[PDB]
Amino acid sequence: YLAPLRSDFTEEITAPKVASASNLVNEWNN
Amino acid sequence: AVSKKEVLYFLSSKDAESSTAVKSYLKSLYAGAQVEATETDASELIAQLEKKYLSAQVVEPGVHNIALPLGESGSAPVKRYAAELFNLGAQAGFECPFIEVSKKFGQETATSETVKDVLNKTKSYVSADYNAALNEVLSSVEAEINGPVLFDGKTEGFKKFAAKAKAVAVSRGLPADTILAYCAGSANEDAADKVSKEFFTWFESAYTADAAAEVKAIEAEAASILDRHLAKPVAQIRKEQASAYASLLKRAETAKGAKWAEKYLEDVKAVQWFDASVAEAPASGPKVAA
Amino acid sequence: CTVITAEPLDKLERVELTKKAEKFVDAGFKLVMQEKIDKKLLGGFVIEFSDRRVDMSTAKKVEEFNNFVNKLVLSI
Amino acid sequence: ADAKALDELRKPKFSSKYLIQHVSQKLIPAVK
Amino acid sequence: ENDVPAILKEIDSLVSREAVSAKEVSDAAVALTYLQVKANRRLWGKVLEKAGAAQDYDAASLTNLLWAINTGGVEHFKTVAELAGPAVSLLPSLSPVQLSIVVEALGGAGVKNYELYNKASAVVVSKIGEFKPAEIARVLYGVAFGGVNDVALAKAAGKVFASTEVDSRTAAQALYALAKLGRADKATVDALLKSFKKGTESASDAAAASFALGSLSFKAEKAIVDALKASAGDLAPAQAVEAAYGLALSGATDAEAFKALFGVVAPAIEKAPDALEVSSLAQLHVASTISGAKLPAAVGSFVAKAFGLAADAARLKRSSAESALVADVAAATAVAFGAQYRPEVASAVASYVKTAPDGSVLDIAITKGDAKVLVQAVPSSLLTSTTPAKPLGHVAAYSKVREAQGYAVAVVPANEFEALPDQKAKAQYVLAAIKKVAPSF
Amino acid sequence: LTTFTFSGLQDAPVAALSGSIKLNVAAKAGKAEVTVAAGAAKAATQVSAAALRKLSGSKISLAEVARISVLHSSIQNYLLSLSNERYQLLSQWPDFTTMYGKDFYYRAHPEDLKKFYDAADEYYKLYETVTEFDSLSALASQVVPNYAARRRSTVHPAIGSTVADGAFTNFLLSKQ
Repeated sequence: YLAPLRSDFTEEITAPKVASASNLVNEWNN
Repeated sequence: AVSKKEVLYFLSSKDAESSTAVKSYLKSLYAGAQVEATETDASELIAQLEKKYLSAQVVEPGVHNIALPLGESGSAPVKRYAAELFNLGAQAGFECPFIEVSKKFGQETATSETVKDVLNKTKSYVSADYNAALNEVLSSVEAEINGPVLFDGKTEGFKKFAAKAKAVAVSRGLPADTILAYCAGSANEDAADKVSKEFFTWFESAYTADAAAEVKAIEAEAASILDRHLAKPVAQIRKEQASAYASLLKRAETAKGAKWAEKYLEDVKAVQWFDASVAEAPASGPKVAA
Repeated sequence: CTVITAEPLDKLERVELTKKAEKFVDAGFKLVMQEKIDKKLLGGFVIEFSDRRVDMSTAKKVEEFNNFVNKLVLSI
Repeated sequence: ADAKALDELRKPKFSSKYLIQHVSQKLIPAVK
Repeated sequence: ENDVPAILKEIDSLVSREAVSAKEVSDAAVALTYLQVKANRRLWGKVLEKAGAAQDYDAASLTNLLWAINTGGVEHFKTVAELAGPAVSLLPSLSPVQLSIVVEALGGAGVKNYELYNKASAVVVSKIGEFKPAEIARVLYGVAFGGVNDVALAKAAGKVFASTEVDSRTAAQALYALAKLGRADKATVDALLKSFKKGTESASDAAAASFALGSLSFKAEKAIVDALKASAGDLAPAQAVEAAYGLALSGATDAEAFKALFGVVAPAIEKAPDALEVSSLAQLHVASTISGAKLPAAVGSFVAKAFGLAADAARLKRSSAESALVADVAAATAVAFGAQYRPEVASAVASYVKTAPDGSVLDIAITKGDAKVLVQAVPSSLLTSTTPAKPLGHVAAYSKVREAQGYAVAVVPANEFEALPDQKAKAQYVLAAIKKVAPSF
Repeated sequence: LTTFTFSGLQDAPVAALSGSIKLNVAAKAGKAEVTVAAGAAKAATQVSAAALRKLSGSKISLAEVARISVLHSSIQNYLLSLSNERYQLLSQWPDFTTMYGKDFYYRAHPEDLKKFYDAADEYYKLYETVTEFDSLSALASQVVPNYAARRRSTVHPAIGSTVADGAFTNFLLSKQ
């Protein structure tokens, strides 16, 4: 449950990179 | 042990471990203790460095107390989330995000005289889809003039560049006239309020689309993480998570004497207490002293 | 010599600047302190002797500041 | 023991705050 | 046949099931505020959990719930700011009494929702005659504390407070809304001040009236102070602090009123020193210094140290169009004291930043031997939003507590600092402002 | 909440809406005789006009007790609501245990029977891994540091593309 502590800052202001939909619903329906 | 500049940031903070340190400090000042002299030195580079590394100490307990509106339908929890981020930024010392990114723009390109180096030095702080749509307009004005169009305001080339850039800005979807008439000010309070209400309507939609985009990124990451996790058999999952938990324990267990190491291990003891306290009576929640 | 600054020089600023630049000559030599203007410097001065240079400007100061910060934070 | 406190239980647990405190304590005197 | 804990147990078992809808949530919360159950936190937490979970909402249940959240004194910003979905989606269905209740109870929690406040203000100013003065006072309170600087609703409220007559509580509410809005309009505050004549039925009305007059810097009223002095045991210490701060900002000479105001606060600080905010302890030190009424031994020095802490915290978290103003005013002060070139100006600016005796840092503090002066910049946040644009009461508060430290505060406000052409004219104004306080500099 | 609220016995709810809890008041001149019934327990007391005003004097300030954090618990709640959407389509899996008999063994092709037993073992793998619910609290910490370092901005935590683009129009289109 515990996570790696990071100490870094984000200087740029970017769009948050919406990742792709995985195929798990299609694969389990198959 | 607060260091008299850390405690000055936690006075308006509202989270737990900062306010408890302030309460211990104020009970120290109740028992006849002197307050340290606030240091009037350390010229503006160290001042903004201490501000940058001290507002992070108010933001980082504050982000982990703000629940994401994941999987929610409606713009009301997205507005709750963006409003809690606004109150967190105001507690940590930041101003309005519009004012703060305008200050970052004025701090970035204060010594640039062409529009092209304004677009090349404010590159990170704007989106690529907007920087390209400004770079093509700048290239078209460069084709019209064949001279570097200067960023003055009295130069006419900047005026005929801005007359296209306003159309670029409204075609992106944001009303540049409402923003400019807000941030320039108006004559009477009625025609100032008439544009203040419309700028706050745009600004509300702006930060709401920002928080909604962040939540859609976290939702896509959670779906990808789960769909990569549900493809594994259970023994692989259990050995991977025991390996990750043990390695990240020992990464804090080797380093000893620091504050984050003992805080990490005190947090693991508090998590194990939470599991025990929910084990003792599970239909009533954890035991809180009341 | 050649001095390049951010602003037109002031008549106490100039006396302090020619007072500082006489340290860098390694003799009892004179110096025709020249003046130039560059707004890319955020203040300060760059004394160019055509074989020596000091950069007590604010631009290299904040560059060295950011570099020492970014070098220190990756080692802590 | 059991029934700790509320203000001790309002702490966000594995937030950083102390890597930030460690860097701000080992950077600010050394940059000064 | 009349028991509180058994019906608390049944209301606890009501909201602890799985599928409680909106109406049982609302009536559970309403029954909890009518039974005054601040001592039980977890049952209130169950009620707010199921208040966040319930997805249907009619107008009456959302209104009853937000009324219960408001008069119950319970804040949880997540479930209250998430209740605004039913507030924007059920906005045409609301009766104006229920509209007043939802806008007030969402304004009190600091809910930042501009679509809700714009659509409530458009409804009020488009049909104003369908609203009682209490209703426009509550909607003004809600839009004032919701981060909207809505001045059209302030004018439409000032019209109805000009024509009609209000109660004591209604006027105190609208005064508190105009005091956070920063209005100081005599044609509205003077129209609401004639309601505090037949007596204030509760002390909190007089406390918010005194605070609104202090933070708008009008006057004392000679009847709000006495209605507040006959009832200064009812208030929580963070309420009596703000009452005494608004009274000392308004020039009050009643020694017995300040004695009754401090008689709840100072034993509360002596029981728990930390229970009040540091901004509130600063308000208490301001009220103790301007009025001159006494506190116990471990309270007056303690809140002096806390005022030093709060002035420092107001220095660190500046608006950075205020730090530019402090740089500008310190440059003009170093020019006016004699410096015609940049290095003298810069060294004198860096040497005007002497520190105060309580521990704080003063920006522009000059000491010519035995005479001290102070120059303080008043940027835009401490200026009134109307056309005179006089400084607010916190300016005079900081001035009157610095003046009792051995200083002479010369106010330099940015409405009268920005309209000048150059640093010589700004030096002239800062020099005329220092000479107007103490001409020995 | 604020420090001065103004609610109580004035445009107040005077009657219940649910049949599960029955409240009723007596709206008199100043005071109020309430009567509230929630099942077999009854309460009928009296609140004064200055008794609801002092209710908002001490603040409740409801704050959450979480296992790790409210952020981590919200992410984990979303991961569980995704595991439920997978589990609802593992619930519609056709019952293969009805075809385990030897009157389907010896009737079917050998390769199709091997395929069928592989499909049943695949269902057991999918079902045993979609109900490993205690792994969600470790998956939710793989979303926490990237998000929390996104909010550790040098500009503002609530910053994004749209606000910075609007202020870039305001910066650019004003002079210099």
